Amino acid sequence: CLVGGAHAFILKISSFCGLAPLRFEPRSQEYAVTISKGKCFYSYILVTFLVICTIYGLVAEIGVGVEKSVRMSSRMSQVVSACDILVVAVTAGVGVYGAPARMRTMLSYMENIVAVDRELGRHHSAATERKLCALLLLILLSFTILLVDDFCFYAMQAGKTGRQWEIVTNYAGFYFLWYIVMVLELQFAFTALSLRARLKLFNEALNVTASQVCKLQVPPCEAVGRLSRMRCTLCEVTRHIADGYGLPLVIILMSTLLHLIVTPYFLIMEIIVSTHRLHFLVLQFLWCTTHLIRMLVVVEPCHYTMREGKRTEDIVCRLMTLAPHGGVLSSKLEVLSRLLMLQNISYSPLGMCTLDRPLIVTVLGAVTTYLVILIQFQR
Amino acid sequence: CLVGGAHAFILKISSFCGLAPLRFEPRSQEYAVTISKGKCFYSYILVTFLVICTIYGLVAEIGVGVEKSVRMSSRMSQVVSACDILVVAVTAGVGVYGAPARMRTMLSYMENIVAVDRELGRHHSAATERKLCALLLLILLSFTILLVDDFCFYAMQAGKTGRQWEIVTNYAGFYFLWYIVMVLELQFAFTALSLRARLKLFNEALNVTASQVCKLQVPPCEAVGRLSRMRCTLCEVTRHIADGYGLPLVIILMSTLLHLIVTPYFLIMEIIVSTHRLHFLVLQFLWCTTHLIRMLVVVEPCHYTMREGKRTEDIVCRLMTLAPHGGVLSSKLEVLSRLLMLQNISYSPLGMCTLDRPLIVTVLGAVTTYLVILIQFQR
Amino acid sequence: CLVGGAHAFILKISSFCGLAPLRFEPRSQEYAVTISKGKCFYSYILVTFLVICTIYGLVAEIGVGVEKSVRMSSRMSQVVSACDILVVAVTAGVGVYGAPARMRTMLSYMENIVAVDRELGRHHSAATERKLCALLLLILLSFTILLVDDFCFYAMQAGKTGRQWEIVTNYAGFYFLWYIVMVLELQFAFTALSLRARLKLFNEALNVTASQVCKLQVPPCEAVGRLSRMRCTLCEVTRHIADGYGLPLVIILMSTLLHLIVTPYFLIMEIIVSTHRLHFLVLQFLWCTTHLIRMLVVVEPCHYTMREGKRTEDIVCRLMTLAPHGGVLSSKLEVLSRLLMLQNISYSPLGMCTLDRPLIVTVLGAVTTYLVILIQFQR
Amino acid sequence: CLVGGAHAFILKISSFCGLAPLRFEPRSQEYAVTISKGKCFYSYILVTFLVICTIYGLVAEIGVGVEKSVRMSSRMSQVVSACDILVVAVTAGVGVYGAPARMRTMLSYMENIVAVDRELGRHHSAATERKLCALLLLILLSFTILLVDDFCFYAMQAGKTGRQWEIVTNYAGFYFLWYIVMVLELQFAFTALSLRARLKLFNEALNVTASQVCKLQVPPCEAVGRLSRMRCTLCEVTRHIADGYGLPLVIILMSTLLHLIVTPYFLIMEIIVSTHRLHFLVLQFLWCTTHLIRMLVVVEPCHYTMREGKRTEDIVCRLMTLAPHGGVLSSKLEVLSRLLMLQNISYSPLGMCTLDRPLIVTVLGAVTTYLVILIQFQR
Repeated sequence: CLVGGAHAFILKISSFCGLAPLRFEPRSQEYAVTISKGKCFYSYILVTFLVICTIYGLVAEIGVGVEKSVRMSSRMSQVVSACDILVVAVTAGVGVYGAPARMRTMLSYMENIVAVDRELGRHHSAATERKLCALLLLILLSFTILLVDDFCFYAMQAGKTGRQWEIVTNYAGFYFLWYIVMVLELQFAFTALSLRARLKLFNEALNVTASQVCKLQVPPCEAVGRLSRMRCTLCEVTRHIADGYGLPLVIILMSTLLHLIVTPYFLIMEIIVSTHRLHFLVLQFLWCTTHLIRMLVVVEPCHYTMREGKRTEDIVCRLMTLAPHGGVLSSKLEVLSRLLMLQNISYSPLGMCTLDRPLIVTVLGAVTTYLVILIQFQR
Repeated sequence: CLVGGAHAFILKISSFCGLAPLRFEPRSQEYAVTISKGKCFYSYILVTFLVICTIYGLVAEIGVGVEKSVRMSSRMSQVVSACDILVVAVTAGVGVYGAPARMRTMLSYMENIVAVDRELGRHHSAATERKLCALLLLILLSFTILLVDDFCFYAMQAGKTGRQWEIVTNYAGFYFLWYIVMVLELQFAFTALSLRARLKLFNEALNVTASQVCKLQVPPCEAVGRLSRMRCTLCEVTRHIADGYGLPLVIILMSTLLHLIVTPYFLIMEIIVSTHRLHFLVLQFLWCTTHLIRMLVVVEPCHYTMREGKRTEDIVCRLMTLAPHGGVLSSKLEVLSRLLMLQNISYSPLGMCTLDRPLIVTVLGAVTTYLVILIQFQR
Repeated sequence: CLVGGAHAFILKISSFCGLAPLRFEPRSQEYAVTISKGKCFYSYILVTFLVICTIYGLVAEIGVGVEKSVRMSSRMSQVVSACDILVVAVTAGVGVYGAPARMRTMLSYMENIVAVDRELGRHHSAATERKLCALLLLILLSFTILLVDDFCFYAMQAGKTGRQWEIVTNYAGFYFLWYIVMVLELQFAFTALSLRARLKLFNEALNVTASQVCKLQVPPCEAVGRLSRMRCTLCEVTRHIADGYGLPLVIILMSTLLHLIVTPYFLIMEIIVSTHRLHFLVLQFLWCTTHLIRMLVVVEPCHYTMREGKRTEDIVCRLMTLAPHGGVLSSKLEVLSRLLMLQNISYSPLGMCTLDRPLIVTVLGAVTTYLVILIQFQR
Repeated sequence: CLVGGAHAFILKISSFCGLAPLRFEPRSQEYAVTISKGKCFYSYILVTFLVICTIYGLVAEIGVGVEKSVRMSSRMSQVVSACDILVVAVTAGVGVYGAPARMRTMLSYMENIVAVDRELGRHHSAATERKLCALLLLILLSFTILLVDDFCFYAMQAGKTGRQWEIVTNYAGFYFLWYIVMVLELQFAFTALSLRARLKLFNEALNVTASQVCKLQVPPCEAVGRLSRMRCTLCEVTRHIADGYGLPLVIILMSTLLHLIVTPYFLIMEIIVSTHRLHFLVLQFLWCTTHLIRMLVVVEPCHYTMREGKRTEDIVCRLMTLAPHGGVLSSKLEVLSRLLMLQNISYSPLGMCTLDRPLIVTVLGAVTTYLVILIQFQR
């Protein structure tokens, strides 16, 4: 297949991250894309090594006494730190170990999306992807800064206790697994949002049909037809993406619920003791901010897609009300008016949950319960 | 745009409340309405000042010892009082700081609503708004009385402890923020309910089409068409209002859940100690009544709108069953019978929750859990 | 209006119960029915008196010491007994004080139901009501027996402690309020289930249209039309009943959730002490059975109505698949196939909850939480 | 009726398990099937005997002191062991005591399924059932191994304490009831999944209609009709199966929620004491795995059926978009496009819950609450 503009860049990031084993060749505005068996094998080696190192680190930190373990001063702290580490190793594992199938899925649907773009204004439509890439890359940079600053803070806790080398080798795996699960989450928030921008362009191309019939190189008598076919393809591609991501997309939500449990637990315990550990207190608040912003980066592209859905259901009904009775346009709008009832576009990871924003009301409805219930066992 | 009747009065209230930066000019039954940049800047100054004063008050009350702090006798009381104050400052802030965009939204949809009223019986239709205004203003008067009586009670607690000036300056901000969030909530319960009354008038204008065809200046062959167009416009306007309010409409619900947690906590603790503080006990019960009545003033206009929805789905199906087969009326009723399946009228703030009355079953399903869980940490 | 068969008997029960202020005159198989202002005033007097007596009883039992109060041995026992009494006084009050409007609703919809029965097999269709009455009356008899046996047990606790007269006058009101709320709940479970039996008869009258067209005094070309009109009327009547009952129908569910909290609390505390109070232990288990069976008598007629709904959606689609293309029957089946998408028949009290059986999964999902949370405060 | 291929084998298992009282006669690839009154009476005797023996065992283990009761060392352990046993006796009872009606249901729907298969590729379609049987039998073998290993472990606990005969006779009933409820659950996961495979074959037979019209012994003008009739029959059969299983299908889910409460309770208590009981610790973890895998064997065939549903709604809309306007194929696709809106295929046991995979999010949302709440009462 062919990738045009910044989608090539976000995939290049996922490739060096081992989340997209793609080999590609340059073009004047594009890259031709292929799977490499070697890059798959490299990615499996890399993440298997980093998962082994992360588990070996967790085992070492469980073995070292609570006296020396600068964030694991008690059994309960060991339990919550194990929760912090382990589900991120789960998300990293189940994410990358599916990566070849996810890229088979992308190499399937992207040909259809290119065929759709060939009618829906592909000309300069890449500027939308350029803007979305420029916006989204800044999130990964911000997280990289925060992760490094976290490791530097714990490295200072190690240095002030004389244990730098061991606390380094115990966590350098875990931090890189965090970075990998961030790259997976951003890659989802890119693909599902470029598809949303294409839906927006389709929707405006339909909207101007309303003015064309009230008063675009073919009459609405044909244009509504060909747009309804594109409105089929731009559903099938959404169900492709929702399936190819559905497993890590739900695992990362479960891991983020667990982190929104574990991080406030630390914040509260570390302000029940004397607040003198100011750097820790701030770093944990910035982590709580990241553990919310990541969830908002998961759910926002879905809500902004389903709003394009609802606005298409609006503008079709406007057009259907203006269109003259019984003429061919009326029948083709009938076709579209049923299509919008059958092919409802919506992400749902493994079908396990409706990924619209009510998911945040549900997840916070769990977080606020479980945080308090868990704290109650500390005292 | 133009505002006729008491909608001008409720907007005038919101204007002096700094929730609607509208400049308007009088007419024999109406006002012409415009945004003023000066009234925007004034509103931003006013609410920024009152939020600064409210935070400065909360900081002062946290600084003053629990001995002298007549409702903050312990750390837990300080925590729950901070919850009481702060989310009301959040609602006031996020409410007013969006006000110019909300009035841009109103100045958009109200022209379409005036165009709809030009066909749906705008003649004397203002009496519905007059009645709704007369009913709703009494709620704001009642709340103003309750708020003043609360401040007078705490001022008496201050006077009997010799601390009147400090307890005054610590809370005069907070009370005015409460008043502002009440004005925002009432303004929603006006706009979303005037739109409901217009839906009712549309629905009756359709209902009498059933008698007209069984036996309104044009045949049903045209009237059902033009009504179906109005039935599009009276959906688009609902999605405009639901979006322009959606953010403060959900923040105020979250704040009201938090108050239905905090206020019963006070009531229970202040009846676990000796009930001699009769004025406090009554005032807190009246606050619990207000914290329920406000939520009912949020949800009731939605439920009474969706009941007009359901009754329109009923009466259309009556009309469709009587209408003769294959004649033009049958096709136009087909159009309407699909429109009612696509353009389902319903509020949903930011889409985050279905604002129908099942929301109260959900929110009380949370309140009764969290109140008990929180009390359990006191003892 | 006119009431035929056992519906007259169940209304006669509700009339002597003061839940249906109907004056009626006999016919050879029917009664003519009217509202009496005198029977309304009598019912308001009766329930106002019994609510005053029940509150006066609760006040007396709160005044008498826990030593003598044979089921109120502690403050917590007083709190849960107050919960037991008070929401039943709420249900009795809000039930009966709406009774005239509920009978206005019945005197409205029953004329339409008689008009429907005039086509859908009203001839001997009363035998369904006869069977349903015979079944449902046995539930009220069983509850009357259980209530009397409860009062006799507590009267024996009073006699063995020498306090019979006071414990009698403290509870004789409460028991009669329980009986009134049982009569209200049964009356709902009669009306909503006779309407279900009429839906079943309609559905079979449609089903045999499938054989008539595959091979009922008019061709399917007309019969499906007239049945679709009846299928409108048998929705409008359901929305009438669901609204006229919706308030006490939801209050009684909330009261039954509260009783499924309070009664197991007694059962557990009274088996944490020595089980020697065998009669009490059995009587409380029989009460827990009644507090489940009442909820099942509320929800079952709804689930058995919506199953007739779903089976009508099935059999219409069978008929639509056999019917020949383009002939008039195809258009009339199109009409019906949309009607089944718009006029979905379902009860919902005040819209506050979907009264289908998932309600029991939701309510038990609350009961099992709140029972344990409440017990945790006892020790 | 007639059963072809491995469905005969899974029914033969259920017959020796007393869950399917079928008498059958062999054919070259099939068996003719009948109910036997004798096999019904035998099954009622067998399960009544084993329920009596299981209750007698539970009573004996409650009678024997906590000193000797190798998994019932305290009252709380007796309570949770009673929960472990009793709801499995409930599931076994309510399962088998309905078995004749369930086989009446099967002997009804299987004739229609054979009639459908006569058009949808029944030729070699049995290989799908062969594969599904080969896969599913391995689950019952695995569970049999685990159950035997559990009984052998407890028999060793008995032998090392000299009490082998009594601990044998106290549990040999319970284990066989576990095996019976496993056979019931697998039988559901066979029937509901063979029906899914038939839906898949139907769906592909429709899909190739898209290529046939773009370019199967009759034109799409007929084929889409006859397929839409089969698409009715393959809904009616699903509602038959969902009803005939709905009661034990929901009871077994409730029992599995209760086991996911009770088993982690043991695991946690038996790791709060010293872990030396390694065999117990492993066996309880393998039980927790089984208590998850059983629930996944319940829900997975539903989710994989509703995905065939959604993919049929997709491919119909593809076909409807290609089909030429106004020709007969367009009307027959209109028929199908409404049928997919009315006859939505989905299991729901007793309607009490949507059995799609969101059920696992709901049930784990309960499990994680109730496990912690219950543990909190231990200490």
